[PDB]
Amino acid sequence: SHMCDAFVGTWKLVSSENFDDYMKEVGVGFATRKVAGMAKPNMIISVNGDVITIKSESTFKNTEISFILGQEFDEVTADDRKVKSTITLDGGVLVHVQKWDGKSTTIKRKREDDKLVVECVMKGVTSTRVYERA
Ligand SMILES: O=C(O)C1=C(C(=O)Nc2sc3c(c2-c2nc(C4CC4)no2)CCCC3)CCOC1
Repeated sequence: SHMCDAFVGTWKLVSSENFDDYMKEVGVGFATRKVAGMAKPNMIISVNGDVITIKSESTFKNTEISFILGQEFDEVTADDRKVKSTITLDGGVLVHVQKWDGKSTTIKRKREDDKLVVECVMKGVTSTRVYERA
């Protein structure tokens, strides 16, 4: 009955490219990058009314955000940055912008064939992470 229906469900990580470089660009330190790079998270996406919830579950750490499209919220990220986030839908793509200390990074999620493709961009550096249904 809505746009976001194509995203809903439980997803598992199947491939990752350039994720160590993207994390260096964001400022993540060595030990966190090593543990993050080894993670094989599940991503669980659900909708209730106007509220969308995205859960990332892994061996080390579970994180979860709930939000309304276009309404800014405060978020603590898995590497413990405190950021201001806004998530919108742009032409069928979920676009998550995070701002902290004069910096910005964007995470886009798109459905492509049977995959949910996550593209993370900071300055010049892009990491692509591909998920399939669990
Ligand atoms: O869900 C995804 O595929 C995305 C990300 C992701 O899985 N990150 C994980 S899983 C995870 C950890 C981290 C982590 N990210 C960071 C910085 C880069 C943001 N520091 O630690 C650390 C603890 C163990 C499990 C991040 C980028 O956006 C999409």
